Amino acid sequence: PFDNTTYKNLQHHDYSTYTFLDLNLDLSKFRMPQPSSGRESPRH
Amino acid sequence: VNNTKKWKMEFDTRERWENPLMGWASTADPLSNLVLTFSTKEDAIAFAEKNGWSYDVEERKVPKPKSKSYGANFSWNKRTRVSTK
Repeated sequence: PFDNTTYKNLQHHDYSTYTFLDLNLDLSKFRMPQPSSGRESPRH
Repeated sequence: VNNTKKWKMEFDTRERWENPLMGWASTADPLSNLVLTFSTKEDAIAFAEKNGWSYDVEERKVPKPKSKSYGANFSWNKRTRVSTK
């Protein structure tokens, strides 16, 4: 049915302090391999 | 750099000693404060040779042309990145 009376974004009431970082850790398996500049750091 | 524009003729420094009364810098050198100013090197050399002063000449040292780039502070792969700004 159609509903325009309730607020469907109730998920963020249950987010903890590690929600963002656990989501990033979950996303880490999906991602493309990073490019490299050829050195370990600009001080190398 | 406005003091690096002209040529100067100075002399060798002689003895400055302590005045026994006041501790002032007593000298016996009349040419101690004599600094002459010339537009070119050759004017100074002609003036030194004209007055019989044995001279020695240092060459003008300019700063060499530098290669500057503000984007070089943020290179992808070079060591010339800045780590702070």
